[PDB]
Amino acid sequence: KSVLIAGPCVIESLENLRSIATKLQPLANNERLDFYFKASFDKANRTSLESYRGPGLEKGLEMLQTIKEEFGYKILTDVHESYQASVAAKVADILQIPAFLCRQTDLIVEVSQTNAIVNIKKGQFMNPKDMQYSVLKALKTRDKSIQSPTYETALKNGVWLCERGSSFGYGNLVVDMRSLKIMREFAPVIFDATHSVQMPGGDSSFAPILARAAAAVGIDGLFAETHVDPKNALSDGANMLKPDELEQLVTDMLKIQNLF
Amino acid sequence: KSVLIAGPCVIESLENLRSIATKLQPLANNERLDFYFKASFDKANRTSLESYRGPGLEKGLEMLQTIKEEFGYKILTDVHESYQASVAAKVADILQIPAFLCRQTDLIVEVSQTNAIVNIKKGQFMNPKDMQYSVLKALKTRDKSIQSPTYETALKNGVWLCERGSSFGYGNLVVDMRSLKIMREFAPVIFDATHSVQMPGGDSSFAPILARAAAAVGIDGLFAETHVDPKNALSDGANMLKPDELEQLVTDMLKIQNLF
Repeated sequence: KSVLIAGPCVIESLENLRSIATKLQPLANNERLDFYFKASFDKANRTSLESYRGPGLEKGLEMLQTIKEEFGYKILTDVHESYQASVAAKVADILQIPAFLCRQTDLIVEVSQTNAIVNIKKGQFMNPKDMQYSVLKALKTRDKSIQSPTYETALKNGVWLCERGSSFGYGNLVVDMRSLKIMREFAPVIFDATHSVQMPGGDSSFAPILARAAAAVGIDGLFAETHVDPKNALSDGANMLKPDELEQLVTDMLKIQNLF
Repeated sequence: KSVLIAGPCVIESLENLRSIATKLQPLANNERLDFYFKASFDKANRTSLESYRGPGLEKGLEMLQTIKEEFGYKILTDVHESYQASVAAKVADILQIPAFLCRQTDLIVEVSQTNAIVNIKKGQFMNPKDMQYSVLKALKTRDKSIQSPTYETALKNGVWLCERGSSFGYGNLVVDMRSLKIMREFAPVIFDATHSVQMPGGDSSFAPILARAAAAVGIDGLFAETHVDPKNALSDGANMLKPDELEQLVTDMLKIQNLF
């Protein structure tokens, strides 16, 4: 199975979560996919003090648990701070470490101490080669005998890497497709199609093109933020896909992967 | 008065702290400087699980306080979590936000609620124009009537920006000297001479030259990691200046600043 992680940027309300969960039911039911439903309980990095932050740890977790029970979905959420991981892991099947915390050893350790799959997002500032050290920190936490991070050992112990592009001047990200190959020597690689676009004069219309490229290089899965009505989303409305758009991207991924 | 922040990367021992504090005394007594002694109580992005981490918040702050009492030095320390801000500001005159956390709202808020000067390091992934939003979060916490960050308002309310370079391909930082000018419209600017040098060849030799360039452009201060014996430093050794090397550098920057 190829992994598909999909859902809204942030938890906006239980009824929006149900609405997107419903629209994702077809992808969730697809035999070729290992599906996880995603939603952040807090947006720590917003541009303004007034910006919507999410329901927070306790309330957001209750809502995601509701989705898990009503739709039967496995759950992914991100953690930003100490003492969140153990609480979140009771609900979340995957715990994601955000790109800017990708070298934060205490957080890597804390998450790897839970039963969750660890998804480590590559910082836009990182050499892909250097992500091996983040993987090894997680692997040593689960199995102290491990000395070298490799794909099979990382797969076995539930430690994955996620590509979201690299800084390219100011306010531009580029996806170095070579990074998918380099990183996959260390761990299963998920491609983040929605946060890897940013261009001066950002534009989600590139997300499908990058996803197709990525699938052709070789990836273990796809991460894409999706929302039933992006123009009325509370965060990242410009980059998020509608469910129909996501379905096209996934269809193309599967057709490419079925060649190789 | 130009600001000088200097000290070891991490607190190694009380004896090491006193040794470096002693050696910095000529600089601390320089009439032309507003001097702050720096040391980190934890290193969170260390490459290895076994790598030295520091004494931790409680013991770290005790040690910094001993230096303040024994040498009469103002103190800078970095915080990584919101709960640290309150207690650290009882000892530290400046609280620095790490570069990788420069967009973290809750952290910026909690630090700005203290009486400390706030020094916000610019992430190597940021457009310098976008640092105005971090400054504004800090300023609105100190004075809700502020709508836009400017140098004078930031100076008045103890909010500064710190340049540490920008990512330039893999494993390389470049200092865009234009960023010093751009950021100084929003807040006073400190140049970090020692964290902004990295070069993909296999270095501290460039710290002096970048510091002179920054002084010529126009800065409010210098930040530099310094250690009595770099090759025996717990972190890292290759980056830090010896006290004598720092003294020559500060001498050149003051000479340059006196021209303009």
